[PDB]
Amino acid sequence: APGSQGAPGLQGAPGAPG
Amino acid sequence: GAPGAPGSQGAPGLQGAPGAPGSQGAPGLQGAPGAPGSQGAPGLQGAPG
Repeated sequence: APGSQGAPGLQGAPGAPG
Repeated sequence: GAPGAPGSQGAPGLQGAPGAPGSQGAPGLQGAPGAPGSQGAPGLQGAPG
């Protein structure tokens, strides 16, 4: 319980032809 | 002779008057190492982000 922490993260590369 | 030759005229004793009524040892401690003043083992709680 460090107050959770820095959690800046979500989806990566939705690239390709789409 | 005549009266008044007290053989054991004496007041032995009388030594002690009211001694210690307890001496109040261990009188006041309030040891109480610690107090109110909530602490939280965690950190950064109710806030992160």
